[PDB]
Amino acid sequence: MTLAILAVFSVALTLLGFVLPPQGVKRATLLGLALALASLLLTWGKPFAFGPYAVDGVSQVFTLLALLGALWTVGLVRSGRFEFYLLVLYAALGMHLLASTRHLLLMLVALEALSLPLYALATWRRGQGLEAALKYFLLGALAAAFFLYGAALFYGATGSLVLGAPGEGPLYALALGLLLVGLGFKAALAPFHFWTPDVYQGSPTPVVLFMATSVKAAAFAALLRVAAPPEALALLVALSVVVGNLAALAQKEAKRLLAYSSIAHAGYMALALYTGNAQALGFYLLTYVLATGLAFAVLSQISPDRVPLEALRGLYRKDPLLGLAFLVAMLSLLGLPPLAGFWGKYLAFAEAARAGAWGVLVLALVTSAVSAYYYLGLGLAVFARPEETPFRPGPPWARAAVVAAGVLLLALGLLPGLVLPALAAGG
Amino acid sequence: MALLGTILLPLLGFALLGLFGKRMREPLPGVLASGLVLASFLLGAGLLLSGGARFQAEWLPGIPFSLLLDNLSGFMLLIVTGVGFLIHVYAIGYMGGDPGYSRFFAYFNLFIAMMLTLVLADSYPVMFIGWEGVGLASFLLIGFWYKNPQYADSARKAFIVNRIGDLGFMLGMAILWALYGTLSISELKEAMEGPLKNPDLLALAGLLLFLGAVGKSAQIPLMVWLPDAMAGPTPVSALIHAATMVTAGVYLIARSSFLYSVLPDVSYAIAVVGLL
Amino acid sequence: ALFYGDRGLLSGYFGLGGAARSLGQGLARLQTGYLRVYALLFVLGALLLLGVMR
Amino acid sequence: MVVLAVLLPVVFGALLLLGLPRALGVLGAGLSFLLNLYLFLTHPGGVAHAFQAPLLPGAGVYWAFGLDGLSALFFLTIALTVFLGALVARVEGRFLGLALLMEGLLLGLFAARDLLVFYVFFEAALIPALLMLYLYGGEGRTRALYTFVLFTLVGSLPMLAAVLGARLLSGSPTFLLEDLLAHPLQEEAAFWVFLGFALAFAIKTPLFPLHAWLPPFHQENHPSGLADALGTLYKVGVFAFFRFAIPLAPEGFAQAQGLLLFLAALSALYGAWVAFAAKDFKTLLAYAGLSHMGVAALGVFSGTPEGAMGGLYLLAASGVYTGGLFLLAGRLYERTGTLEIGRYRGLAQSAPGLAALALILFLAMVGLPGLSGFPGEFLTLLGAYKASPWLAALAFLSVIASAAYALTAFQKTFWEEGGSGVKDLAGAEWGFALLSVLALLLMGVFPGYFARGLHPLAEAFAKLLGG
Ligand SMILES: CCCCCCCCCCCO[C@@H]1O[C@H](CO)[C@@H](O[C@H]2O[C@H](CO)[C@@H](O)[C@H](O)[C@H]2O)[C@H](O)[C@H]1O
Repeated sequence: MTLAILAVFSVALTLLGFVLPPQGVKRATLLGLALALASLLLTWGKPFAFGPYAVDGVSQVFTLLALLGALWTVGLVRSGRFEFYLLVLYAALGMHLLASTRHLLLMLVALEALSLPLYALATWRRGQGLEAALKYFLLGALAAAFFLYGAALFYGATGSLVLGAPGEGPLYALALGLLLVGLGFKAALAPFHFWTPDVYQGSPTPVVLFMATSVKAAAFAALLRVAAPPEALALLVALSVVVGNLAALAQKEAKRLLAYSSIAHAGYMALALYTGNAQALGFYLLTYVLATGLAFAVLSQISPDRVPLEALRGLYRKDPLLGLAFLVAMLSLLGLPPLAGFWGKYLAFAEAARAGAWGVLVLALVTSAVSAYYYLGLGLAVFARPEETPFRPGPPWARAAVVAAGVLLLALGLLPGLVLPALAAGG
Repeated sequence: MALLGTILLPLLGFALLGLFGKRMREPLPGVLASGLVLASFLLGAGLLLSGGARFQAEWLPGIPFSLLLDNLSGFMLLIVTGVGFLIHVYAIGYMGGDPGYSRFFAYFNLFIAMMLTLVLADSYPVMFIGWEGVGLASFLLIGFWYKNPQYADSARKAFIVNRIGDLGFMLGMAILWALYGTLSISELKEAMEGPLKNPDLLALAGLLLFLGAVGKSAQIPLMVWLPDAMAGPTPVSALIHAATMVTAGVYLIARSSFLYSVLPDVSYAIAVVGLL
Repeated sequence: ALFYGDRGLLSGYFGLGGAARSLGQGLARLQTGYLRVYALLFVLGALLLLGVMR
Repeated sequence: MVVLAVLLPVVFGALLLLGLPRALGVLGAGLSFLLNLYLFLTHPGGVAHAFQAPLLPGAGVYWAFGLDGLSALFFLTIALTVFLGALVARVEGRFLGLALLMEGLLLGLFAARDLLVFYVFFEAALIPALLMLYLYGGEGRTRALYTFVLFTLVGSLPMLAAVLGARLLSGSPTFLLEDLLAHPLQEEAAFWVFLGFALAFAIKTPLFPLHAWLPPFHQENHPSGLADALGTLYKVGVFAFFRFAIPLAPEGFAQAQGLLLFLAALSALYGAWVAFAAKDFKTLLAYAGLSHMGVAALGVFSGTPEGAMGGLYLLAASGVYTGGLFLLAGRLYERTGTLEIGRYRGLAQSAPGLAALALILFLAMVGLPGLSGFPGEFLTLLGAYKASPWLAALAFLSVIASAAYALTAFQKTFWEEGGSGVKDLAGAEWGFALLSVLALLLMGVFPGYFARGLHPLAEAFAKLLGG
């Protein structure tokens, strides 16, 4: 069991870290995350259902990606406070739980499980980081409230707290909306997205990597479990796409622009929800976690506290492979062939049109074309003349990370018939 | 094939003076030029004396490549190649000590070849290779001494004002295709035996054909280009004004006689513009 | 005349560009940094999504 | 066979990007040229060398390739044009690799036997296009780039809505062109799909209000203008209409057709008209291209096998002499230093029969019979007059403007008063001249052989608009 590995490592490391040096604890959390991940790969196509806990294809893929985000984020954070790894383990397990049940209340517990330690991880103790933590926490707790009242109304309109319960009339709908509020907030869909820019700009960069990838992943995994209605789906989409890209235009800072980018991207991902294909969504999030993870690793190698866009410029001269991998990431996030990001976007759009949501789809496509403004403004900016810019040219660790994960992108752009065959049930 | 010889001779010849040309001493390009014109006049008049000649070959589908040498064509061929020949041999003299001997006579052979392609043609598009070709060769020759701004604009005006009429040629050419679907002067004549069809439209086609002729033979309103064609060397003016070019203006009417003879309205306008 | 006209056409397309720029920095101006504002826009939003479905 | 020919510039280009040097990639463009030419003189019918492989199946997406009469002609055209660009070059910052990459991308673009792969290549080719624009020249590189890129993509991404609808609303199993055609859309579905194809194809044609990206693009590329030639080979709009937009949603094409003929016509006239005012070879050639595409699109839009064949042919052959004029503009740029037409007047007598080469090209452009432009222009006229005579005439108030800009520019660049002097012709530039003029003369004198394969496609995809 993956849950077993995560539980064991977390509880153990809590007290073991008193007897272990911080670095040794990093080795620990790394090994544990890796073992959870490996356990996942070895049971690919097991479906293991326990109590409310249920590991199927969705749980597998989305916790694979989430664990990948935990792994990468832990890699970069040598800073010695063993809790600043522990909490990442806590969050990781929590995200797994979130992706692994249809039980509304366990889901709530999982949401708190992952989002409580993140409020703490927003602390590089920077005055701006504290602001981020505060916003994230207040808005978070309110969203929590809405999700809970939604669960109580779900249990209202049906005898269960489990999603998959048959479902009434009005009260059922009201319940689903009240759930979509909290879940949507957690995936940064409009109009529940406000926290994202402030939190991404405010939090320490590697932490932000962890958020924008793992959190979003688990969030969408949990969204697949909801019976999300066409109307609400349309609203969330249109708003998230528009606000995402358009606001992203006005951004002069890197991290914040990437936050807005993530809002638009959540918008695109929600299209898969129209059919709730999950094979599409899985693929899309594979490409997204890869490219975003890359982008944030690169943005880490510049500055943790904050990065202006000018800093990106000249990156190629400094490190050729980070320049190239960053460009590739920008193109895959653009959804431009032949890159995996294009296949993800296509696979979501495909479900939108299959569902027959045409106006929404087109809108998404138009503003997606708009998004080519800012994705290029980074990837190209790689080749510009360097402004005096901070750069710590990374360990073999991070260079091979960004490079490999980057190569994976166009690897799956050429051959999506590699990974796509089974992002499904595992066959 | 031999009929095509008459055209190819002042071209296989022309190309040598452009490709090489300066590789030769300065009685020579005139001798080659006039020699090919000599044995175009000659070895085309043999064909005329043999009764006539033909050529039909591969081109765009439905619009074949046809040269007809009959009496009306032979007459023009003899005028063009004969008078042209004399003017060539003269040009050997009047052009002397002038660099671009090769340029001059290459352009001359080009001109002759184009004019022959014009008169020896059984389909309007090949005739059009003729028209645009002769206009082009006129342009090259009018602006022969190119180092002059005036003697460049001269040729510019030539190949523009002429193209105004060439446009009419094209239009009428398309009308006589939507209508009949042959675009070959012979079968376009043989299909115009009978009641005709849409005589108003046919009149339009003939009228645009005429508005084509106007430019090439410098009739009004396109009169204005010809006086400025004086710019090039004198024997160029001789060829353009007498043995070639403007002759095609009349010749097009003469071939398209089957078309104009059934047009009371249009022929009237043609005669009036002629007199004016 | 038509050349400079065409220049004006391209200019107008750029105008659309600036329209998206304007709208964009208008939507990004919605985030003041004030948490109370975020809460207001939030509750408002929830009311909106809820208003759409049933 | 086909995939080899599509990949050959791609690998050679890739071997060039990192590997270097130029020559090994120039003989790469030569190898692609000889291969594509060999491919032109061989194939019997429409299928030719088929290719089918799974890509995303379950999505309906397959790697599908093959050579119509059309595809073969374009493989020849493109291979030739790019090869000429390669041996002439004088760019050769070793991004001739980017050039070959874009070549392979375009070759795939025309060999594409299924819709989604076509889309893939259509957008993928944008990558080299945008790169060699950014990192290889121009003061206004960035604005030209974001304009070009945003334009093509704002047209493009909503086409994806249509390419999906093309298959989904028709109940077609896969994205294969044949299958998609075997399942017709109904009205107000065919309307929308055709429209979605049509914005992306008109903007990439380009048609009148949608052409504004074209002049900035052609100015800011490297002054030699290899990227300009390839940009002109990326002008695949008309072809895209003919092969894809029209047959898949003809019911809609019927409604749009008047407007399309209109925009094509006035695009031709307008383009050639403002082409006069251009004070640099880049802008001039750009608007000239707008004119030509106006004509081509007019040819296709007419229905009429004649007009369609003419338009496709015109596109094909205009690739060569437009690309050639671009390259030559670059070659007199390199020896002078500016693409300004006015400065450095008389070049003839300083230069050899370079005047001859440039003039031959300009005459091909204005469409002098015996040169490549005229056959296509002419068949186009033939078909247009059938469709709408008045727009045929309006659009053909063009040849006047063409002679105008071409001869004005030629005179002021070559014919007038002697300047400083120049180089004569390079050993490469001679291959350029010879091969080029050979091509122009062959396609202008034997438009019979080229476009034989265009015939069946023309009349069949004309009867498509019939019963
Ligand atoms: C299949 C084989 C193909 C054959 C077709 C080739 C024909 C090409 C000829 C085109 C025009 O050629 C023309 O003659 C020559 C050739 O260098 C050039 O002229 C130059 O050399 C000549 C030679 O006497 C000098 O007198 C002259 O001052 C100089 O301008 C001129 O620039 C050009 O405009």
